[PDB]
Amino acid sequence: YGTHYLQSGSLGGEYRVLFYVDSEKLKQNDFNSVEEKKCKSSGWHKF
Amino acid sequence: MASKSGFSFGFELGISSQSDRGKHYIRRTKRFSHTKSVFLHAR
Repeated sequence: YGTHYLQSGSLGGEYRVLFYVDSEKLKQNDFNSVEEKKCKSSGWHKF
Repeated sequence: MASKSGFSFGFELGISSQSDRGKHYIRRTKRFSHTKSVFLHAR
């Protein structure tokens, strides 16, 4: 039977809402390009 | 890579030589991973 009895009070209804949203987005692009050449020429006059 | 080496001389006599070298190398690599995960608990 518990510890107390109700001497007075109100009756009715309780309505509660908790609603939570958490979005994260990440996009990352890394690009690297390397171009190298050598050229050489030798000759005299015939070679 | 491209290399050329040739000799052409007159002397009577005449001698000529030519050597041709070509080389190409190519490499490509591609790798892809996609992971998609959904958890939905309702009670």
